[PDB]
Amino acid sequence: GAMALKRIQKELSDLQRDPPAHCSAGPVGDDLFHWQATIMGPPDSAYQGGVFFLTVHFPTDYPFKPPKIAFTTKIYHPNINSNGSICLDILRSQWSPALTVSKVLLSICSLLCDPNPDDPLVPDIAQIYKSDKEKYNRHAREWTQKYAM
Amino acid sequence: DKMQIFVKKFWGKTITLEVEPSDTIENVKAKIQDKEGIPPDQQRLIFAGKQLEDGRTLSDYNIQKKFTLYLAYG
Repeated sequence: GAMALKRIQKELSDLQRDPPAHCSAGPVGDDLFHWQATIMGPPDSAYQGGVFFLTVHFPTDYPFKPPKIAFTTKIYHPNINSNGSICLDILRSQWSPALTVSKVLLSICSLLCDPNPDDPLVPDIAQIYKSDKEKYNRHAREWTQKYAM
Repeated sequence: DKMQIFVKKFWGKTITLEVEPSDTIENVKAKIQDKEGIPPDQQRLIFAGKQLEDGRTLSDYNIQKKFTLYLAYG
């Protein structure tokens, strides 16, 4: 995956030269194909103040196949399950080689600000987001304080 | 001996600090409190996706001139 490696090195370098405001990321160890990333809950959302860790596993065909991105921090959300798996189209069918890990992480932040109740990876939480925002925001706030702060 | 690093607040602006490689992460938090008034126990410092431990030094993390840390405060 040398061409994948060259592109991973470029994304890494771009993060250093122009640090984005929504994420911090880098290799876990000496293997550029495995990263750890940190995002914070978007401002004025139920996840505000929380730090959420994610793993990023690049494929050898990168950037022509998406990276495997999963939450390691526990989070209350209809599109993220207890295994940290994320239901997000750009990580599956809508991936594009013009996308970067940084752009994907910003989309995940956008998904925290506006969950998608029509892709219920956790049906119960999706029903509550539709039914009762107050209850949803309470549970999402509590899991943030419990697991992400 | 002294050097400059950047601290990027999540969803926020960039702080500049003058530090030494021997400064602890806790020292850095105290410096952030000097400039911003944020108490250390509400700060978490991040580098390249990893949370920095309060007792270690910038040297231990090989953090050098003009590197950028991230500050989570809540």
